[PDB]
Amino acid sequence: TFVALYDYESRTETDLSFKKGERLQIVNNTEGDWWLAHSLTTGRTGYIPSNYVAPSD
Amino acid sequence: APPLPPRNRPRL
Repeated sequence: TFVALYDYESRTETDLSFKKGERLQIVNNTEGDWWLAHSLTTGRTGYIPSNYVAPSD
Repeated sequence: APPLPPRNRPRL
């Protein structure tokens, strides 16, 4: 899993908004810099900027 | 915060 290093507010409807410290499951990471992620903290799913998160434990 | 990357290539 990954952790958010910054907050991120969605900029299109299918983005995922998240908070620093949130734990994320990366669901698709083959389409470019934006990854499809599922928040294990909120249960929501959407696209995220890959440079805002880092591998966690 | 980091610069946001350009959006991915849209798929057709």
